[PDB]
Amino acid sequence: LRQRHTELEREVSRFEDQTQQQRQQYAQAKESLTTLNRLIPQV
Amino acid sequence: LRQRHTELEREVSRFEDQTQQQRQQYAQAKESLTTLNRLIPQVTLLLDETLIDRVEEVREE
Amino acid sequence: QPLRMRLSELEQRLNNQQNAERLLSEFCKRQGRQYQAEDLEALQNELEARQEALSLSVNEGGERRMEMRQELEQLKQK
Amino acid sequence: RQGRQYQAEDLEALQNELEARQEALSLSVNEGGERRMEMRQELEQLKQK
Repeated sequence: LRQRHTELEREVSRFEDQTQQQRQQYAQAKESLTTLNRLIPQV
Repeated sequence: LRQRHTELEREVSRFEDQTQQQRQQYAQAKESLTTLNRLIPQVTLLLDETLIDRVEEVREE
Repeated sequence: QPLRMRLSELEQRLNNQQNAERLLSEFCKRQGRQYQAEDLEALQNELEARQEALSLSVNEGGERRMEMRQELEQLKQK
Repeated sequence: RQGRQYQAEDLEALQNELEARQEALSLSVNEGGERRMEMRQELEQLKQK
């Protein structure tokens, strides 16, 4: 079960890393969309 | 333990119903929010309910 | 001649005003029937708050339901 | 800020792309969080075992 802990902690790390990078890039894109439709919505 | 299984099944049903309903409701809310911030994100302030009605005067001039 | 340019610019302004009015009416009919078109920013803020509520509710429901399912697994082994 | 000129003259099309990205944002983060949470509970189960 300690070996299972080790592999599980690796997998948890992978998902946390993947979500962090994904949300950072996607959030930057979302913020760009908000700036577009707030500053220049066909203005 | 079979009593526990029965009550736990009821609670599982409640969780599933609640999660489904909330996700649908907030998803429709998200769609409405995106339509607002797409079509009229402060464009109403550009409109400002002015009702200029001055093209006729400019045509007379 | 100045009035000619004024006329063209003002005609485009009327065009935009009708665009805004039409879009306002169609949304206010799609959600609500007449929904504070005069100042609707507050509703955008509340709907963003409700999206935060979405995240909270979905995460809480998922983790709790699956944790009690694991309790069910313990009961099953028992 | 994003791109360098990237067709700013009429940039409506880009917003749709960003909308696809925005939906995928919710999907990706929800699924990832749920997975890590599942293994957090499985880790608790292993700890208790």
